[PDB]
Amino acid sequence: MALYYDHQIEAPDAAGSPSFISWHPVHPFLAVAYISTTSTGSVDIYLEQGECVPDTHVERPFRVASLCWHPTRLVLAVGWETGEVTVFNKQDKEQHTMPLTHTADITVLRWSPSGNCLLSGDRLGVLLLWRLDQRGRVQGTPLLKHEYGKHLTHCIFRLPPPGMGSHEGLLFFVSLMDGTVHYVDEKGKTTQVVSADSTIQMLFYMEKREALVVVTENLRLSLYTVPPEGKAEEVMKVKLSGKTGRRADIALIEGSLLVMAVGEAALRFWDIERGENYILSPDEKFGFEKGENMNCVCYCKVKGLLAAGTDRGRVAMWRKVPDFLGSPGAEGKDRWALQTPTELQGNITQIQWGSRKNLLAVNSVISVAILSERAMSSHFHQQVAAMQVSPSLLNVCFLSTGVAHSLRTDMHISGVFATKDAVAVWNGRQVAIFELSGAAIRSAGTFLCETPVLAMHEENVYTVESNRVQVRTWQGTVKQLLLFSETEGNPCFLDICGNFLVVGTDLAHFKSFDLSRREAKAHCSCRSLAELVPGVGGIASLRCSSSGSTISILPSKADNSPDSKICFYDVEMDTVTVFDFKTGQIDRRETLSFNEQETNKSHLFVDEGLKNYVPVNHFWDQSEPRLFVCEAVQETAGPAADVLILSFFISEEHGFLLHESFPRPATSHSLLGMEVPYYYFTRKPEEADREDEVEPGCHHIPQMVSRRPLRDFVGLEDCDKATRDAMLHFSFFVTIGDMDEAFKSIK
Repeated sequence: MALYYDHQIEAPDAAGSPSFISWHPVHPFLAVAYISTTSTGSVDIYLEQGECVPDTHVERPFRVASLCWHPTRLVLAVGWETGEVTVFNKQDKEQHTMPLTHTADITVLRWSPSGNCLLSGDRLGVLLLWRLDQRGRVQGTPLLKHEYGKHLTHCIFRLPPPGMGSHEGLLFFVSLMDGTVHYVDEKGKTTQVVSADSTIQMLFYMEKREALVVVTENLRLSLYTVPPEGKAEEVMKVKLSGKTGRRADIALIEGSLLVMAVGEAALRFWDIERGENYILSPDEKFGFEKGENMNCVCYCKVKGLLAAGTDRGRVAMWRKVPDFLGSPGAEGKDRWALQTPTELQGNITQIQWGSRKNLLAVNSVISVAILSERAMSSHFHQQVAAMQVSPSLLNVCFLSTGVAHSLRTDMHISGVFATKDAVAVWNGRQVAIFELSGAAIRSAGTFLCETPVLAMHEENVYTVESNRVQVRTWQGTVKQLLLFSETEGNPCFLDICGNFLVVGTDLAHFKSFDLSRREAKAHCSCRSLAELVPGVGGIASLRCSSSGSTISILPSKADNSPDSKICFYDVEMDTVTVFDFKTGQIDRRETLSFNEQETNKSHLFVDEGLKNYVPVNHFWDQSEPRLFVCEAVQETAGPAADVLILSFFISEEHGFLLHESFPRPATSHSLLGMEVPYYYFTRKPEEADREDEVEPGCHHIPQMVSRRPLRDFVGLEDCDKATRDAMLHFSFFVTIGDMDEAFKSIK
């Protein structure tokens, strides 16, 4: 589950209403154009945090008409209402005005795909192609000049086909306000390719089909094949559904499908390859208003996310459902899942995913926001769960009592940790700590600390800085320092189980500490996961047993994709045992010295159902140091569930014993933890309301945590600890065949 964090840009007090927005294609720079109350135009550049980039401010006595970033360099072209064009170079801090050659409003502005050339077009129909140097200066006269005598509406370059010559990529299409489209060849000759019945609303090129897509203001779609010689042929012509008389925003998805925002409380879809149409609408169950209208639309191909901006100042989003093995592939509307809204100030007018970081920029009549995606923070320990609900809101469940609490924060939460006594939150600049005081949660402390991750044990807080972990009080006072070398790398994982802390680093090292004393003491010395297990690219997650005797680690691959291996390091033996889901093998390997030490393997588990699964989360029982659990996902035999939960008993005498395997509950989005007798899971807010029929007048806190008893504890949810320990020792000794110690444990 993900949340979107609203970095409003730090607009100058002299900057008027925003007018257009544009991302750099590769770097996290957003250009924003403003119109003052004096009708003067300006352009500024901003960082992903909404901070203004120094010295990037540009102004004129007249409005900004267009923006275009260079495909690779930190160079921005700006077009103006007078017919000025200006190129700003951020890297050199230089502005270059192009030769005054247009005499009217710059309606078109576009860099060539090579970035060697810039195209510019005006309201009178003058088109110019310019060659530019590495600084953004004009190399003499235009390469092409043409005069259509009519208002230029849109331009797109034709990318060369994937293959030695120095081709600048000068093939392009241009459209006119009369509804015509012209191709232009590598020699600069212009040829008409389309004639539409009205003004062109949007234009696209489908590379796989060599085909030009045209949409008009009367919502008429058309598709044309265009061979290289510029002699177009019509493939399709269709009148799309929707309300005429508004400027519809339009996006093309994956070279197969069209999406439109037309101001109708729905996005309209048209699959160009199927000839099939459908709609998506915002749902009041997610908090949208009835008849709330969408004005703009954009798609991120890397994430599979569609976004749209509303007249009430909300961003709606839909996620593309994966093509899972063993389901008939979802068709039309069923390919999409609606997400919870992001709320912003004023009517939204434009949105864009344009930078390679896959950040979303949002432009309202009032202001611009950058939306950064973050995972919802969550934690479980000591029968307490904490779950994030918004950038500044938590749901805290004390599962030993069944009570749930709503906990609003004066910060945008970047992480959470919970205990039987308290909850800690942090934003990467400050930490706040809240204490349970009866039936209410109250602030116990708040302090400045740039910690990426945090953990807690009793009154002690564990916090991270460059190459160190700092033990602190709830008021932030440093009690103790735990140190790392630059070669061991910075801490970026913390886990606490029983009286033990385990710590993991960027650079894939780890350490562990005994907490049972007035000061923390090193329990495991430093180890490198890359020395232990070759081919590991990093740490994806790290946890320890309640005895501190075993550390479990999820490795990551060098591309940060998840690995079918899980590693268990034995602190007393100084060794790793590795289980690989893709083979079912259990390894053992040693680090009693840094040499190429001896290794072993065994064939002790044979469940062929696991071969397609990959581990994604893991936990240890807070009381039983032998008991471990993992959540594993099928990498896209009975019926294949998408996710399996596996529980293991781990011992020095018998290695790894599979205790239970089961499919994750269909209402559960992830494994949150385990504490005997229960597994714990995160429930969706979309499903909590479907089963709870209740009386009017209670503000019901949604039960965002679900629990399942362990197999052998079904019907034993409350059984007595001393007798239960003797029965566990008995059953263990009986399964081992050691009936004498079994009989002794029962005495």
